[PDB]
Amino acid sequence: KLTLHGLQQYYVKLKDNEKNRKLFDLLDVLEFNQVVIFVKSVQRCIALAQLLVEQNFPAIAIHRGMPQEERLSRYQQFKDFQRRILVATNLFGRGMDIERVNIAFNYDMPEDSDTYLHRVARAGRFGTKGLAITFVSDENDAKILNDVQDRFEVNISELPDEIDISSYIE
Amino acid sequence: ADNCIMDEHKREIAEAKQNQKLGLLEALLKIGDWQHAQNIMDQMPPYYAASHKLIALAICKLIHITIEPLYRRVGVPKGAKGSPVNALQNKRAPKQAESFEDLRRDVFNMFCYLGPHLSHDPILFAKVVRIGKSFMKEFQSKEKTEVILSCLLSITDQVLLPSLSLMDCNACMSEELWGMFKTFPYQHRYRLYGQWKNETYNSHPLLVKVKAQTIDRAKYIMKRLTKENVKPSGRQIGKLSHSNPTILFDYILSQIQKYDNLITPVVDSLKYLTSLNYDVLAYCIIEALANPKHDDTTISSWLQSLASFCGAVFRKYPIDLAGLLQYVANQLKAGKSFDLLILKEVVQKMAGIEEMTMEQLEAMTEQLKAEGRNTKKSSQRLKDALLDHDLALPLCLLMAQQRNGVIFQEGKHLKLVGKLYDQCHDTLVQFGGFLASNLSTEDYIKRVPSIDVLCNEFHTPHDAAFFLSRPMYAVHEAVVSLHVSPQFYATFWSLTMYDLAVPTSYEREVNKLKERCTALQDKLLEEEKKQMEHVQRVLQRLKLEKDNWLNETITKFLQLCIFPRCIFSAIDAVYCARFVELVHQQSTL
Amino acid sequence: APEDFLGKKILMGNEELTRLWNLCEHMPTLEEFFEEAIEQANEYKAVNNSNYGWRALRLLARRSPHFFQPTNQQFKSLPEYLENMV
Amino acid sequence: GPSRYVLGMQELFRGHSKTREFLAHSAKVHSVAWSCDGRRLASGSFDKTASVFLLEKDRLVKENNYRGHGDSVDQLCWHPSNPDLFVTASGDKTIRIWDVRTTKCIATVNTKGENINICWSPDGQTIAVGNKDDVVTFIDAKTHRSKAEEQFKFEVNEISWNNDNNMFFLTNGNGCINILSYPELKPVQSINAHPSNCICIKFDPMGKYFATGSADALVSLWDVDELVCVRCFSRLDWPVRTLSFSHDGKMLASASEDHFIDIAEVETGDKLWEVQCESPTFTVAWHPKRPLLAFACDAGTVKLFGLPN
Repeated sequence: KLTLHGLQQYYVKLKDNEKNRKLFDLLDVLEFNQVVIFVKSVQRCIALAQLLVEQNFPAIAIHRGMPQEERLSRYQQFKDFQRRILVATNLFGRGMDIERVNIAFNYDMPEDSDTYLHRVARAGRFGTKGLAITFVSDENDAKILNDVQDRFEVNISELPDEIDISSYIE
Repeated sequence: ADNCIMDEHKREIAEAKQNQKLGLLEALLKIGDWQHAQNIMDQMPPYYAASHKLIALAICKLIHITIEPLYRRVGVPKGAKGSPVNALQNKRAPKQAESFEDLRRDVFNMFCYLGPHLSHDPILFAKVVRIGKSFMKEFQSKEKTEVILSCLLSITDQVLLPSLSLMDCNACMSEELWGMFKTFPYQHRYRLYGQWKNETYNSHPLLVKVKAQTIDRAKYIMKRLTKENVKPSGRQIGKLSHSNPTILFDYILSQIQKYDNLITPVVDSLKYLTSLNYDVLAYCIIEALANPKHDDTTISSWLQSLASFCGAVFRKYPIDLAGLLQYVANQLKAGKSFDLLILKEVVQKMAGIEEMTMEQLEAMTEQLKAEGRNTKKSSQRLKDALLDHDLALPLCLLMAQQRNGVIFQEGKHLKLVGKLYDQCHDTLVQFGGFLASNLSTEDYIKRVPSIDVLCNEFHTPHDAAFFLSRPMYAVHEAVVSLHVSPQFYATFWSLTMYDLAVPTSYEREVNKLKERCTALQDKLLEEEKKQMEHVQRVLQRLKLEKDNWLNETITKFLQLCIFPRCIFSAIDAVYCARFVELVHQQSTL
Repeated sequence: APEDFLGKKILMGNEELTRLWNLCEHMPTLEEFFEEAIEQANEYKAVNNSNYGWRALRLLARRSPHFFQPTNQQFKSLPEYLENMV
Repeated sequence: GPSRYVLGMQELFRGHSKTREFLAHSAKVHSVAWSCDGRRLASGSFDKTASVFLLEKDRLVKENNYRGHGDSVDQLCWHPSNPDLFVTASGDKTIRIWDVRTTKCIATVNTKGENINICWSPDGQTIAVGNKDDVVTFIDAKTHRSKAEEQFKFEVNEISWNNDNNMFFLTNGNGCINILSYPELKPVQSINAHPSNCICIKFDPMGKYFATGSADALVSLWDVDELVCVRCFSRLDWPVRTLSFSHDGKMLASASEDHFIDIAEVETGDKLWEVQCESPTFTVAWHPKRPLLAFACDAGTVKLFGLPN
């Protein structure tokens, strides 16, 4: 069963249009091995992937509008450290079995607590520390964050200006 | 008014932490006047004078005008024209240098004032580097020479290395400096590297800006590159290294030891570094191993990652590993046996030495042992580094006793000490094998003292003593030396397994059955017949020895012959069994 | 003034490396090791710790000719065998 | 501020920034070089021909297309003091000397095979042609007889002369540049310059500097008198394929495998106009008189950059 002990979860309150720029700021400060960014649709996913490839960031997109074999091929290319950022609308469950993953951006809000858990929680073998950052845009974000805190008994504090380096990286 | 100058210098320092005087100076250096120029430059902040472009250009013009004769005579590059400087006509001139002494006094006095502002004139950088290289390769190939060498090492650390840190991306000025740097011993080179890493970037606000920019660009391309695109990204790191190798390599080493992946992309992107940058990368590896936990009941992951990076980067690129072995030997002298790990990796990665089943075990008991080159150039560098600095015997004799020091001096949990002793013993065995392989009877017999000297003087146990002495032999005096039946003691500890029981024809015919293959099979059969004759001849001399060989009669034999031998290594275990059974059988019960 | 840069002390600019370069048996022999067992002869004694009992068995291998001796009396516990061999 | 010269040239390029293309051949254009004065411009193509354009006012017309070769033409060079004489080194193991005044083959010389790069001695007396198996042949330009041959055992990419015609510069793929004494060809020096291959070398018309390009996106500007690397330009990202010096030596234009050509001031090295269209370039030349430059990017066509708008 997926657990949440060993993951740091924050939130940032902003608009909907500023979620791109703000994201870049994070990728300009936070040190990471591989970053998985979750969106809600395929159009926004392809737009974000193209916007990241327009930058020097190597980004690969795995959305729900793909064949299963293509999804597996792209996920295997991403597992071999061939590309850093993975813009995924969803996964195949089982948490996140990729040990190299450090940061997880909830660019959009998931459906319910099971979705937030499958997005945040991991199922690795050696890597127990990691960071998860969810963007807050309206009151629904705060309500679902409170629901997550009530269901999983976790803490979702506000993101400060400085983060400890060894707190989420072993 | 000389005070607004101090205020503006304070401003320059502070903003980075977050004129008739100079008009005279430029016109006072323009004719001949050096003494009054010194008097003017001393009455202001340290580098406020040469911080401007005009004053630095005037000082450099004066310097090369005074230095012209020495350079024209002993420093012009082969196959150039050169620009005669037409020395100045004043009688108050600084008396142009002629041979390495007037240079010393006047030119070093006038170089002290420049600092990291030689970058305005790269022509003087080259002239001074060439003069230094000529002086080194001439004189060092002596009190005055020692003083000149010290002054040259000071001029380097003060002017040359900081000025090389402000040139944007000079891959040629980093390969011109290493024309002179390849003549210093590695201790002076490491001094200069440590000083211009830890001290020059603190002062000199321009150097602080350069450090900030280099760390920024290093953070940029590191989190960004791929496993896919290596060397569209090796070029960026190459340029950053041409600029500031110390900072760049320190940051990327931190990243390597932190993430423990992305180590192969990095040891692959380090393809466009200059030789000076390889020398600086070696020092950064050493420093990252030395300065910084570290136990956590099991050897830490960061040390394993550093060791893997070191093995890879020393196997791939020519990096002149001399400080690494001396550092490992010093750590052993200090009583710490963890860095032996990385040493193992080196000997394991750039020599192809690398549990085993009975098939390969019998094969390891002379072509089958080499079977089980791509490591004919790296092993050459390893052997050269071992022979030049005389580090084979010291390292072996250090491990031989440090294996006891690990367990008894506690240098816990009873599971960490076991693995550490195991690692030390295995590294000793592997290094002794490498030496016996590649330092042949010539270097071996000459640089390995006899057992009469080892156990008596260099406090070494009998096991490692005989392990190192065996290749020299390939008796009564040796026995009396070892005890201080003695003949039995020497006979047992001298004979290996290879000269007691012959294999190999099966696997030989399997692998052979192809002109090269046929030639290899013929050579292997020749070796097999030679070993047959070897075993026959060895068993021949055994009879008369058995005649005069010899309760607790076997108990002394049992412990001090069987136990260390059988415990030492698996081949030694099979030998210890075969010996007793075959020879001692033909008291056994 | 750059009158002299070096000295005979190898500096090795890094201050930690300065210590290593300018820096420069292991068997207590049966009496410097124990030093207590004879003086203590079992709740919190010294022959109740394996981290010492293991090293005593590693030391009794090189010396103490009564180690490989055929005792064969089936001593129930290592502390019993170890105290008799001191 | 940047400089006075940079601002002046930026004004000139603000007024004159129209690039126009002209149809040369029916295949990939390998090399394009200008005349001795600057009226004619020739270009050699993969369709084993060499076209010759006449620069009239602002657009250059097609004067002729010289036919005949056994393989693709890899390099062109014009006589350094004769406006109507040039040489085309091709595959097919030959080198032909064309005349523009009468449109006829003046001479043909058979070499040891697979020529790549040539240059004409700044006197106009000897032609040096290197081939794909690192052999450099020295031919007498007036007698059309091979007078010297040299094997080097490294890989020599591009060759040049001291421009006083008393030294010979080769660039070896190991990352060095070799200097030989010309009139009696004996190796004089080797300069370890770049961490990787040296692909091109050019001498500016004035005689102060010479520039080399490396296979790691570096251009280095060596000083001819003292052989000192003064400054390195690093704004490309791919191996530098071609260099050129302006008609006076202040501007240097470099083109490589990434999407734009860049002009840089020689004295400062900071930056100047950069032309960004598409289709990585591999051959670039300036004009001997005017400040307008031709190039061949990416069925083949020659583009200009300068006068009109």
